[PDB]
Amino acid sequence: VKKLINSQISLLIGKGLHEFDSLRDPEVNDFRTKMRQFCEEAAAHRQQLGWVEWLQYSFPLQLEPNRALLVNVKFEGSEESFTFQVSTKDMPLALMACALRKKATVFRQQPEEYALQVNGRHEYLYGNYPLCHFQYICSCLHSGLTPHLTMVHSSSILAMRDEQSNLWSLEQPFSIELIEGRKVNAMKLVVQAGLFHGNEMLCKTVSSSEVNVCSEPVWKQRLEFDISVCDLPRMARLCFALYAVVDCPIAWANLMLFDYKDQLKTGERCLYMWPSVLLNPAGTVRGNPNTESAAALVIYLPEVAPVYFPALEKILELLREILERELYEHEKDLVWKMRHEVQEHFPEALARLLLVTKWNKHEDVAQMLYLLCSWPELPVLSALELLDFSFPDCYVGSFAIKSLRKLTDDELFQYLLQLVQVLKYESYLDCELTKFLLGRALANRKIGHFLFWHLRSEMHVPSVALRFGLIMEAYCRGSTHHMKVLMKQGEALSKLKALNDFVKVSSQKTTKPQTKEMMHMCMRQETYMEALSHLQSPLDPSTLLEEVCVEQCTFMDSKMKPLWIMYSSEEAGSAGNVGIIFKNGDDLRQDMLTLQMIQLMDVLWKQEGLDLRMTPYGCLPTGDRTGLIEVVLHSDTIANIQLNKSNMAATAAFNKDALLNWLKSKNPGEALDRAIEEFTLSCAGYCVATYVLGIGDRHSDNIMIRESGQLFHIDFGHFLGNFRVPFILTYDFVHVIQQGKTNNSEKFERFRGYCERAYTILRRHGLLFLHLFALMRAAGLPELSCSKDIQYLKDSLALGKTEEEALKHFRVKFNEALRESW
Ligand SMILES: Cc1ccccc1-n1c(Cn2cnc3c(N)ncnc32)nc2cccc(C)c2c1=O
Repeated sequence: VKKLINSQISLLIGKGLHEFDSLRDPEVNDFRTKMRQFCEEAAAHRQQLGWVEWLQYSFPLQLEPNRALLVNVKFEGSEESFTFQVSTKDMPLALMACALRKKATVFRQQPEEYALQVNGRHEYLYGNYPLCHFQYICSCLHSGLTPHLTMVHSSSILAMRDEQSNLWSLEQPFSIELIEGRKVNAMKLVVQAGLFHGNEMLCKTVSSSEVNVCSEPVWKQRLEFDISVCDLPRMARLCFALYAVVDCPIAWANLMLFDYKDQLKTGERCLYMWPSVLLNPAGTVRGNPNTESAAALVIYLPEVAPVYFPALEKILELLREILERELYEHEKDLVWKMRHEVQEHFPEALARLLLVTKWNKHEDVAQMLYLLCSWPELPVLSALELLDFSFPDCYVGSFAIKSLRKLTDDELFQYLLQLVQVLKYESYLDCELTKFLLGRALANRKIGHFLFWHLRSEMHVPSVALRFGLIMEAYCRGSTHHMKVLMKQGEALSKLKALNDFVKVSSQKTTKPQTKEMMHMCMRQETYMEALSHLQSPLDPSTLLEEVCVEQCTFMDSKMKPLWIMYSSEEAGSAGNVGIIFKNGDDLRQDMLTLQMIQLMDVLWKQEGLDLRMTPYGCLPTGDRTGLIEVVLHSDTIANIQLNKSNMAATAAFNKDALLNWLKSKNPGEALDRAIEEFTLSCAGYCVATYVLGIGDRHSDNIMIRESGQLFHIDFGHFLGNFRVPFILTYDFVHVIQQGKTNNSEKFERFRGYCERAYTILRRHGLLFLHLFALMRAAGLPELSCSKDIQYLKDSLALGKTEEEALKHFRVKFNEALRESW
């Protein structure tokens, strides 16, 4: 059985576990055994949870960041139901009390013994929360749909739980010998080497002598650094670049000077080099796995004496306010001078003090660290800044994790993408962040779900495959059941890839109806019907994908030929009707980031009572240029609508009326007012989001509208002004906001108010977007490469201004945009 699990994991993670063994690496081995131990103890804890705690683990509450309403309620084992009237103020308990008295009366004759499932979804209502605090009940209001709920007993919940069972002495200057290498080029070769602590060099870089491109190179040269060996901090990182010169970069390679066991490295090392984009401090500290083809540099670390980094107990043994809200040297001197005053009176300015300490002097690092061990815990926002590559010391990293533990699950979920990216920064396999992520994943199935997929989606990238593979393995040890749920998802995705490939080939040799009918026959094979049906959605594990509806599946006969895959569920009713888009050929990372940031804006806006009626649909990279997009049904593109086709109800005298006619046709009579407002609200949201993010190239083809009037955006390709993008007001949208009229300053200025409110709210969390984007630099995204991209966000949110000035500025941008509209 242990054999079966091992092969299932291998298949799941896309890496054979045998590959871990073959490395004969003590660090990997230690990583695997400790992290197995921890994950198994988590599983143990879980299988004895109380039933409400179980639900909390498996179906975490979906909450929003008097009024009468109707709700249909039924019981698990019978199709008879009752439509109640309740208040949006009532708790689930009262609703459950109603349903039980109703059951008692029909059957002719304890609320606490139950939870309420949302029909056909893995979503549950429970706890002391008025129904409208639940996303599901609150959402049902706006659509006007009747909530459909199922009473589920504690014995039924516990059956689910049950079924899911499993030193200071050395003063001589640092030096290495560069022995030789084995590369390819056109000219002389040179090797540049530097020691770094984060972004900052600990001393000047040092270089080789020029040697001809012929070789198989041989250097035999000693490179000595302007830094004392006793001054090397724990996280010292030695960085190499190899290049050609008459500047023609070839390869790079980094290593920690200390290994994972606190020992200073000696003696000889062969460095399998990564092919180039000169010095790459942020690049991984492990060698290129393609040892067959990679360039390799052999160096010698000198046996300075075993010398371990000194322990904490030995470490522990050893005018201002103005600037404190980039700094000159004297200014730096004052911050350091007043470090105690920083701890006592400005604890949230920790990062700035860290950025002034001389990490290249051990006495000073000791002074800094001594204060850090007594330092008060910081707000979440501050902890996120401290995960930046600028702060590699694992005492700081420990400190940061420590302050990060107060993240709610919802917040953790919100920042998860970024935290995963920071793993790529890690100096060693076993690290606090990994342990933290795994623990939270093991405690929350939703967290566990997305952590899995964030890692899986990168297994094709050699610099991270080892790390991410080891983490996924450990997770699987902690949940055998969830592993099988995820295999089912990976099996569906393998089949979608094969189906997409077929469609791509077929569509070149034949017409769209011809390929569609062929697609359907492919899908109706037993192997496909089975693999594609009865799974949890990768986009949202609480959405169940029941029977694939073949007749409604199709593809876009253009570009990457993405697939449109529909599902239905009797048990979920109208809510069981959901679709996914499978796409293979495009990097989906940028789309996901963009959509998560828009979703963040919506959260922050809602936290201040502003609902801009946004459409935060799922987008999830799953593999090499592969992932899923959540279908928003009942929506069309502006371009399609603007095609202004005759023989329809939207057909107009003038093209500018097309969009309003379509809205009218979807929202008869009294419904029209509301659709126009939904349009106005979402328009303001998306106009502010795309402006703040620098998302240009917006046109009728990549904007959609729902039949409610909610506007939204698709196919994000370019952000942060990678084509300074102006604020955009489109005539046709302005035309709808103004209810069809040539002038309607009342409606248009209400619309301006929305934009201004949305914009000023985002400014107040300006720092949150900055720390998040900063962490994202670890992704490798080409439009998120350097300072210039971060700076885009500063200029968009006008952070260095008072709210008064920034608003003034935003207004000219807005006014300039109304001018551009005809
Ligand atoms: C639904 C639609 C209307 C007008 C123009 C394009 C599309 N559309 C779209 C537009 N679109 C992009 N993201 C969307 C999304 N998340 N929900 C609904 N439509 C979306 N996407 C497709 C993806 C795969 C396969 C197909 C056939 C489509 C597709 O037809």
